Amino acid sequence: FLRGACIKTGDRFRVKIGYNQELIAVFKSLPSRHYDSFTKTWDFSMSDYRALMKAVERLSTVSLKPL
Repeated sequence: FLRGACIKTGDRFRVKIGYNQELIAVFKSLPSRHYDSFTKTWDFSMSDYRALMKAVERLSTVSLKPL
């Protein structure tokens, strides 16, 4: 099951799938974190990449494709 949201962009719209509680907790632990409230997307410095991937490997409810 997935919960997501439609995001209006002019006369088009995007469909964005939401995060979960665990993941957001990881996100807020990272010093370079940025949330885009328009796109509903989190981004980070590459300086936080290894830390993110390391925290997520410990979460049984999240799996992320490495860049």
